Amino acid sequence: PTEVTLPVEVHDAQFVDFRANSGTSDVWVQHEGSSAGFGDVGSSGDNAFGDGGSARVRFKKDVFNHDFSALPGVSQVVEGLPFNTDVTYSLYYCDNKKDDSLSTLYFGARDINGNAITEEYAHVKDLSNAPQGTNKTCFKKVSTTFNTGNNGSVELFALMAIDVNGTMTEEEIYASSQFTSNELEVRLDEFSLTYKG
Repeated sequence: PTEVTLPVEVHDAQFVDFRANSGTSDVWVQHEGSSAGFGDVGSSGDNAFGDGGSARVRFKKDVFNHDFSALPGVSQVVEGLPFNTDVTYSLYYCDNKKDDSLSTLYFGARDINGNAITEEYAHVKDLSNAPQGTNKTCFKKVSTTFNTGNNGSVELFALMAIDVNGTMTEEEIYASSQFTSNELEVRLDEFSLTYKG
């Protein structure tokens, strides 16, 4: 035999339609509630490899009822994964807020009952040498590998956690340039699922 790398299709994986439709999507589920304080999800023209846009996740700098423990971002129920297979879930993650970034990417897969199959965290401080986009090089590849077991269909998520390992206060976050200037934002593009066959 010879090993090959095979895809499982993620729909609108480059946010082409998401961008064209200004955040509206029947495949991407936004985790958001901007004016209620649970973060904002929308499209950005920035992208990793020149296609579509990206999902921009932020807490708006002109909104002052944020719950910075909220986990805004996107999810998608993806079908057609092979059973009993180590699948690599990747996306490209653009955080421009440097090693001090208050954002951590929280990404993974859940099963049909909402149970975590895999959970992974990624912070830009650890991504300086990761594979990158050819267009916006801030997009860095992040990956998590998990066995599908009996889960041919999974919910992929990619959410943003603020100050996930610290105890900054709400006031300290509001006073930070990462909020007042950058809206604590990150951008997501270029989702993939691969496995070896």
